[PDB]
Formats: sequence, C-alpha cells, structure tokens
Amino acid sequence: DHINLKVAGQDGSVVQFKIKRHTPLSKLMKAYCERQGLSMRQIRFRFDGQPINETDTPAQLEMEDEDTIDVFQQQTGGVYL
Amino acid sequence: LELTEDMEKEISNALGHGPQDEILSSAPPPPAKGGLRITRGDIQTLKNYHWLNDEVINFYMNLLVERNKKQGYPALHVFSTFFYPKLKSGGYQAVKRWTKGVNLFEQEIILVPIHRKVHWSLVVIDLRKKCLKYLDSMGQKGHRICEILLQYLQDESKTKRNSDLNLLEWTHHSMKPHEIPQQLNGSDSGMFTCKYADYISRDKPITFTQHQMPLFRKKMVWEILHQQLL
Repeated sequence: DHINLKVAGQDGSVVQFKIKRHTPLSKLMKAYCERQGLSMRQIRFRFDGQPINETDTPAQLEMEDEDTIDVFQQQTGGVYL
Repeated sequence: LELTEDMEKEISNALGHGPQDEILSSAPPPPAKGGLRITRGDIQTLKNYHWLNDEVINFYMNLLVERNKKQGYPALHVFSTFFYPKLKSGGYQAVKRWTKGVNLFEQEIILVPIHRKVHWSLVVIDLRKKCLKYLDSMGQKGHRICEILLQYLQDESKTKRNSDLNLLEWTHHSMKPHEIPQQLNGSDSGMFTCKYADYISRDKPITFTQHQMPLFRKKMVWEILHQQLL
C-alpha cells in the first residue's frame, strides 16, 4: 500500500511522491524542501486548505492515491528589527 | 481587561527566548488529525510592533468559530488565509475541495482573511443579508476582491447544490472614510483583521481603536495558549 501524492507549489511546479499510507508525512515534507532548496519554517503544507503536520499520516488525514498537497509560502508583512 | 500577574507571566514566557519550533498550542490537541499549530516563533509575531503571520491569523479565526458555537452567536465559517490567493490565481476548481463536508450556505457569516502585498484585510460575507464587505485598516477598496468572492459563491452553489445564485440580490460595501482606519501601522493590520472578525462575527458594532492594540496583542497570546477568548 504505497499511495501517490502530488505536491503543488505556488510557482506551478508539481513534484510527485509514492509513500506508505502509515509513514508520517514529515518524510515527504523534508524531501520536498531539500529538493526545492526551501526553508521549512517559511513554507506550509496543506491538504484542501487544512494543516498537514510532520506527525500526520496519509491514512490519518484520509488522503487517497493521486491526491494533491499544496505548499504555500508564509504570509507576513514585515520584519521588525 | 487589566491582566493578572500570572497572565502577564505566562504571556511573557510564551513571547520570551526558547526553541522557535516549540509547539505551544494545537487545535485540536494531540492526538487529533492535523491539527492547527502555533510554535513559539509564530506566537512571537504577537510581540508589539511585529507583523502577525498566517499561523496566528488562522489559529485565531478558528477560535472564533468555536466561541460562536459555544455562545449561541451566528454560525461562522472561516476560510484559510491561503484560500483567496489560490482562488485568485487558480479559479474555482482549484479550491472547490476546500469546503468538503461543509454546506457553506447553511452558515450565517463567512470570513475571508485576505493577505495583500504587505498587509491583512478582511472580507465578511453575510449570508443572512446577502452582503459582502471589505474591511481594511489602511482604507483600501476591495470591490475587486469582493467580486472574485461572489463569483466563487455562485460557483460553489452551482457545483455543491446544483442551484444558481441570483447575483443581483447580492451587494458589495467598502467601509466609509471614518469606519475605523489606521495606515500609520500595517504592523497592526493583522490585529485589526482579527478584531474586525471577532466583532463582526458577533453582530457587535466595531468600537475599539488603535490605542487598544498592544493590550489586544497580549490578550491574544493568552487566548491562543488557552484556546479561549476573553
């Protein structure tokens, strides 16, 4: 029981993943940032708009094979110094 | 609200030094399916003069949904802060699933938090009165945002209910010049958005001013830690 999941960035790119339905999604998330040269803290993973946590499993979030995960950048106006 | 010495203390602890990634509150908490979270880094965006980030905003909007239910206030649906840019950029099909298992048209008030180039603003969709209003603490107009939002409602309704809206019975408002601006600080734009949403969700006239924000930021750190609005 591997499941394929699509991860869709805001720049239009799409990285596919085959993963165990009970593996924590953190494995997926780390591979994704490393590959895209992204900083974990600056990005959010969402499944139909809802938080996916490192500790979450695809089965626990009831994803189905072929499903799409979004990654968004953080939203913050400014930087206080 | 003048705060307790213990309140002060716990708030100062949540904002002070420690691991940025340390998770300070989750809703619902472990074990629950994901699961909004606030780490120390996110809750620090409530320090005075700092800009709030999406994680504070979404966590607070969501406490308003819970509070409204507990108090007999109107049925509230809040969209993610990621919902609007995704709908703007990619159309209805891109967000249709973001209401799975919910009948949007059986709620009474819908809040759409909007992150614009550098500041937060809010769209309120009042289903009781078929009205959309754009509230923006820097006094920007959002009749464009509103029309994109209204189109989404017709698209939801046709898809989920197989019925059509009559978009002529629906109307946009932007606030008039003195219905609470502050452009002096877009730092407080996220706090204005969250307080706008808190009052609007209760049918309460919006009477707070810029002077209250620093206290509101401290209150909100305790509200978030305790998942309970004061």
